Amino acid sequence: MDEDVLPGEVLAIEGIFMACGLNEPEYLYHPLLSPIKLYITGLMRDKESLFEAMLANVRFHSTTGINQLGLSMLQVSGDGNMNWGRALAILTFGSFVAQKLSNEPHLRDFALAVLPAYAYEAIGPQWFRARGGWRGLKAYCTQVLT
Amino acid sequence: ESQEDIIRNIARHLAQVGDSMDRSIPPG
Repeated sequence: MDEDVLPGEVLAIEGIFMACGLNEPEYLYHPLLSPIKLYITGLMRDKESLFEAMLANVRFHSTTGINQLGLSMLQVSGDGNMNWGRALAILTFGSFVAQKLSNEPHLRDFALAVLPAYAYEAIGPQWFRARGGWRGLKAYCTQVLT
Repeated sequence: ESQEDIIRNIARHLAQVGDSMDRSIPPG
């Protein structure tokens, strides 16, 4: 029973989208995530063209389209595999979606209300916890060359 | 054009990007 924890996980992910996607402050201080957000901001800069091309012919500026992107995150693990690279790809993609909605408040706010939960499920809370959760991801991001 | 096709293709590309970026110890 990780019931006291699920709200905080969704909120931490939303703060990644707020910080990396929208360059704005979040609700609570998450020190472990500072290097993770820097890493994501770097992926977004160095791989912008790749992500923008993923959505090239996708009409995602709608609630149905945002939902489909959340369903896409869930399907990343369709082959039964998860790994840190995929987790970071999910978080980076969510941040890019927020960024691209930054001039459409209602859709931006919708994305921030649903994509964090989709990303939480897509990563896999059990998978993530068994690997040290955010402390694990912070160590991956700091110890390893891109 | 199908929602299912759209989702499958995006997910595949995301998984491929993730797999290429991954720096976890690989399988033998």
